[PDB]
Amino acid sequence: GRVIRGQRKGRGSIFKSHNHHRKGAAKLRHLDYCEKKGYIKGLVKDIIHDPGRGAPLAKVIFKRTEKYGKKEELIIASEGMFTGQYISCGTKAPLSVGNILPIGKMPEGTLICNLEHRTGNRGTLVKASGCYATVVGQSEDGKKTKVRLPSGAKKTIDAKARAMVGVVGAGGRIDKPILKAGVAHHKYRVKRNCWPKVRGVAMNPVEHPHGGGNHQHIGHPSTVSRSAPAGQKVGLIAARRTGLLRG
Amino acid sequence: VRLYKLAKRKGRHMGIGKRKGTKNARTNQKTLWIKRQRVLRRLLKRLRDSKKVDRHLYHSF
Amino acid sequence: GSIKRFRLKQRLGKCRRQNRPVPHWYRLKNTKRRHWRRTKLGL
Amino acid sequence: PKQITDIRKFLKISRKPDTTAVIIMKKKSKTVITKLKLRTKKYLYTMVFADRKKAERIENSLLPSLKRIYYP
Amino acid sequence: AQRVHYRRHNHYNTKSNKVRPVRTPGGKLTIHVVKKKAGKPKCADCKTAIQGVKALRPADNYRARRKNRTVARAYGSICARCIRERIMRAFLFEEQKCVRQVLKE
Amino acid sequence: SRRTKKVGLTGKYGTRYGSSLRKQIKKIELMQHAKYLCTFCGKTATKRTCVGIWKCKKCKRKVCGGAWSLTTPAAVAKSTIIRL
RNA sequence: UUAUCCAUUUAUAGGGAUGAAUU
RNA sequence: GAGAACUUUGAAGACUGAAGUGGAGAAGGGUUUCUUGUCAACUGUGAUUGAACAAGAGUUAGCCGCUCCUAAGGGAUAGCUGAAAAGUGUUUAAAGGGGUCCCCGUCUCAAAAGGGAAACAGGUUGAUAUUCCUGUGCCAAUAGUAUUAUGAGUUAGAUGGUAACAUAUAUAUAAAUGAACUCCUUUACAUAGGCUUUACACUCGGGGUGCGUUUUCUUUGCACUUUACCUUUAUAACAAACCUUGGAAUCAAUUUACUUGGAGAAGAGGUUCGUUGAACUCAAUUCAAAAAUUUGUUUUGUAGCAAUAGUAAUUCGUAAUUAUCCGAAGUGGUAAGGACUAUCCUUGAAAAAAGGAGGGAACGGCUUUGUGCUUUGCUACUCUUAAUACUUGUAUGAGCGUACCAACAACCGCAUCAGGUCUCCAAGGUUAACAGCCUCUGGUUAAAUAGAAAAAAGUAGGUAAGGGAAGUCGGCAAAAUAGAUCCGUAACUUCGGGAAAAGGAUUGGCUCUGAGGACAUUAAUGUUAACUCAGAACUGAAACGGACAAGGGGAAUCCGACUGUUUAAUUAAAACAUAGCAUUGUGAAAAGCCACAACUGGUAUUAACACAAUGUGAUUUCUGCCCAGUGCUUUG
RNA sequence: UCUGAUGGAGGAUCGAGUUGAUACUGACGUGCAAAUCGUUCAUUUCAAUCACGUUUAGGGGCGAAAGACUAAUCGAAAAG
Repeated sequence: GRVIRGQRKGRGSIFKSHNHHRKGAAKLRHLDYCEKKGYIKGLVKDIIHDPGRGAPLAKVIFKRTEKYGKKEELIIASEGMFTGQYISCGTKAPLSVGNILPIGKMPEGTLICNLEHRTGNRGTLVKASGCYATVVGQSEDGKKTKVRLPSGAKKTIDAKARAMVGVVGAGGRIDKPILKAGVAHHKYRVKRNCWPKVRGVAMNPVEHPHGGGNHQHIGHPSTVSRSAPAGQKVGLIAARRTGLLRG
Repeated sequence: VRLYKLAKRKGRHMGIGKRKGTKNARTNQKTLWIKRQRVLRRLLKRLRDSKKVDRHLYHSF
Repeated sequence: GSIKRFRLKQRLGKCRRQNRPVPHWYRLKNTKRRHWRRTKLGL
Repeated sequence: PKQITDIRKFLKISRKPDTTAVIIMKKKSKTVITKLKLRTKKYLYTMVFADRKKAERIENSLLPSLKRIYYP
Repeated sequence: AQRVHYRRHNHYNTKSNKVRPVRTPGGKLTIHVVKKKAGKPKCADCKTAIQGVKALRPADNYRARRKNRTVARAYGSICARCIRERIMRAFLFEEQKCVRQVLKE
Repeated sequence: SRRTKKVGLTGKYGTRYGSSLRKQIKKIELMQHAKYLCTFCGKTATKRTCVGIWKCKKCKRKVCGGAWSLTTPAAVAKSTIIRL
């Protein structure tokens, strides 16, 4: 037939992120001498909204140790921290809401956010609105620690990664149902152009494998193997099962 | 026009058969409320300034 | 357009110059002539 | 234009060599009023006089080295 | 009445091109474009407008006299309430450091 | 008087949308729009400003929080943190 | 650990016990 | 003019009816612009006209824009692929600025609607005007030295106020040390809602001018009676913020609306910003009261720019004189500003450039010892504006656009085609009204033709006795009220509505009654303003939302939950989409989906309340059984 | 709990304008026109409308999806 809408998506023509009003990549303060050998405390001068994500962003002030003057950074805000609160990063810092600590210090059963799956990437995991993670227990010899991610998997990360004590704010955003189409349109304004969905089965029989016929039915098994080519992966991709879940 | 407006001031064409705007269209109930509230509140201000009435009764009214 | 570039104005002058008819006394010894409305210069 | 009231200021600005021309108006108010105007590279300074006597004395007190103009 | 027309070559009513009509000694209604309004200087702490200083545009602020740009008390780009707060905070936290140091021994 | 029996704040939506989705939504905006107490001043004057930021009118000191609840069970882990 | 690959910053300290702070 | 229904002038009747064939502009057109001649062809009819033909003429900017900065972005530099054309654009980069070794750093282009240094009024010609003239300003820059002069500071940097802060008035408020290094601010931002202030517009009564009807009445009906930018323009007034004192519950002040308060309310006294740009005795002044310079009484002035300009009249050589250009108000029709409230799973851009601050590096002048430093001998000197002069290459102000049209025949539609084409201005009456309809300012009386007779037929309408859907596939076209006030309003229902349900009553003219405000005097007397409602008689061919403007309702079933979108030129739906429901894959750079010839890239400035692919389509109650078939997947 | 106010939310209602094309299967259909004219109709605080600039180039783009549109040409454009 022709190229499918599931194929044109990755070409980069109109699916580029609307980066015009984004206030800054969410990144945590990176390594230095002080972080690895003690506490360093800054303050949060302001907290703002980011049009793309849900969780707000904290504009954090810091002072360097080699050049006179300040630096600014944007952190993924966690719940219940206020403007003016002093935020401490490093190893020897006291564990409290909003602070930054290496994974080899806090006890088990403490909620956490902004993990770092490989040390130095300055913040990579658990950043969505209203989400958290929990450490299950450190290694007996150190150097390792397992954490239970929100999806429900136990991942092992070194002890020299960093994380934030507390929970990412803006929790339960999914509770309120969208009523009007306008809310959905406004929401998808500032992320992508993946909306509206448009059912595949009502497509013309040439721009989607699902379409065609006189009763708008799929006509062949919807599940498709993981080894399929680019234009074939369109259904329930290599489904392990179907139907309602049973725990 | 001037003769008709003089008759208008004398009140000769207020007929319902002549009105063609709604009750709220011909005069704003909101604006009439503003006028009423403003005149009575100014009266209360003059009352307190002359000290004819005490503050405790003033606030109640 | 009330706003024009220098080369465009000069080219319009050139075209108006071209629009001039053949002198009389030369004929004693044209066909490429446009009209302001019939043919558009396009430039 | 910049109206000036104090009279010693005007007598000072008259002596300034950068000034060229003076302007004398006469007009009927209700008698005659005058507005002594003075032209200089920066501005044009005017003065109102309800006193014909003061106008008469000041117009001749002004130095002769500058040119005089009357619009009417 | 009369009828008017734009004159400053930009015939749209964008918020940099608003109009205040006036009449002339010639007896005609002309058009003038009033300069766009500008914001006000604000304290760095409370983000609140501070007094003592004019609120012109860039060029007008440059042209303004030095007597219309600052309040003469230490900071001057900080509201008086905030500067007082900073001053006594500055003294007292230093003294707390001193007393903690002396009680350290 | 009491203009409506039970619809309340969701009467703005008119007759559209089902009751199982209007009674459901009404559970949350009632305690969203209502102002909340501020710890820093004790004045119940904290409103919402965006999806996750609350502001006290008196303090002019804003605090992050949940989508619509200033505090939530997922955010009452501060007790576990603070027992140390 | 050198090949190689990945990540990071201005490639800024060898390892253990709501104010500024530059000559 | 030989020629005139369609050239020109006058009379008359009309139209366009401020959403205009009116003014300006943009893109586009490119001399169609103006003048003098002009009829070979064209201007579908005539033609003396012309957007035709011929000959000349016409676009004046330090201030109107471009040029400047930056956006979604483009192009290119280093590297990397590719044989190359090319594709990538910091992915191992020794890659331009400043200070004085240190710090900073891809380049460039992209807006005639964003940000943006600087202008106004009158006059001016055949064709241009914020460009020319006259008059009055403003903006930017101004190299080195030497002279004067203006002002401050000192024997290396001011003051007053307890405070918010204020202070330099020289022609010109220019000068209140200040480096390296830094932190801010401005530039700089959504929508909705009402309130308030000012300006303009409109309207009203008086005064003065001129006009006009005047069988008949008419203190008459119409026009003019004006004042730009600039002077941190001065002040006054107001919305808010702040300061001082003051110290509250019998809670208090307050908005149309809620807002605020021991984190200090009210009262009282002040400070500022912003709105406006002469408000207010504002200015000096004539007169009285305070002392080695303050408060009360008056004159003048359109606060200056200002009348010398316009405008309207009147004389007079035919260029001048003449008198007026002022006591007051109401409407809300726009615009702008202000203070607020509400909404967002939407939070509503940046640099150019400028400002402020923390900080405290360097420090008079003349002469002199010695190796910029210590020194010895005297004290008037340090910074800034203005002008002048001399040396430096000539030491103020670059270039481009500027006529015309904006469709009515100057644009595209094969064309002088009823089509399409982007913004501002926006009068009176009637009225809810920027609707319709009529009129004033301006414009036109022209549309590829005119006179006559009026049949058939067509076509845009009217009207029809009695019947009232009997026609027809089908009440398709039309007819019925429709405005406003008042009365009343069911089944069902998600309790929000249905609902203007259904269904009724009133509706004109003239003459009256009542109610609805602000302002000042020692509870009482006066001054003065809207049209808004409620009622009343009297009257008419019983008619009065008199035209203009404006729902036909009801009983049901099927489909789709709704608002929305779509087959430009045969199908607007029951089709799609949407909110909701549910599934699957995915723990990150050794992952998912996808693009790419390879390098590489988007999702991603991303992280399971996220990304990608799906079917069903509010809500209610449900969502029964089969893993044999084919798929998909799990362990070896 | 019931009554009277103020208040002004709504992908709320009517409706000129803008945007479109429901019906008359009206006119013209050798037309004003290679899609127009009259009456009627739809929409108007938001999934809105327009303008300029800007990106996506053919076995491709783009599509609230009809085999639509991509210069009157589209079940594979146009020039050679």
